[PDB]
Amino acid sequence: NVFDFPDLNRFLTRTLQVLLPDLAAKASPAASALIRTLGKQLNVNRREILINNFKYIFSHLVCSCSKDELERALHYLKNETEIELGSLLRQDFQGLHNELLLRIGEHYQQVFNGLSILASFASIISPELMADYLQPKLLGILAFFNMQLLSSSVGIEDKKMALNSLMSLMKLMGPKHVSSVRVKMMTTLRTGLRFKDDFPELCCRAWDCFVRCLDHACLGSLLSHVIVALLPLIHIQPKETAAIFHYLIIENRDAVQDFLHEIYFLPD
Repeated sequence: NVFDFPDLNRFLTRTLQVLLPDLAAKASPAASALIRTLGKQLNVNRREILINNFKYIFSHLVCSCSKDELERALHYLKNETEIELGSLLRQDFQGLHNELLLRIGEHYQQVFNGLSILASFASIISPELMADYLQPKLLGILAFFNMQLLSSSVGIEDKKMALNSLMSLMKLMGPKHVSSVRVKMMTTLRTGLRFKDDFPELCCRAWDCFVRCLDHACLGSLLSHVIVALLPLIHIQPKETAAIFHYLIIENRDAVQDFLHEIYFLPD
């Protein structure tokens, strides 16, 4: 009522997406009773609601919890859902990894541990091994990030967090994975530009990564759209856009032999 949600059950619908993770983080018998109460109010079973919100549940768990408490809550949730937690996580093949890569910008190391537990159940802390275990999901993960940037349900602060997470993810992917996913990465960076009305330098750093950290050879087939998109960012502010353009032009000039002349649109 203080928030004036349309329906109290709609307020519960919105709030649960984050409350269920904290309810599991408490892992108390009172928490189980409260989950049953919510399922009654939402007219759903206490076992299925947990399996459904397990994405955000495990996400917040790996985001903030202790390993012993993590295992405690895992066993508690398995018993409450009446199914093996490993099987549920298997049923959550990509949705969980999505939220993990969304929370990486907040807790790099915590989500590194979570992905290590993501890979242990998927069958592991080496960064290259982690990237290779995540290299398959990339396109789908990029699509999830893009949809998150697109959704009106998430705030602009959540969008900035997702952008930072995407920056860290592009850093972790390495030049091979980045070069492989360049097209979808460029689509998602265009989405970031579409949202860059308020977080300009954030998207600018994202582009600095997608340019400098990106492959050095195959720059120009993509440098076309890179300049086309960065055109709006320069007008907002030129501080880092100038350095981005310099790295694109000056540094990779030899590998920008023809694509340089191909790009005749340039601001002042």
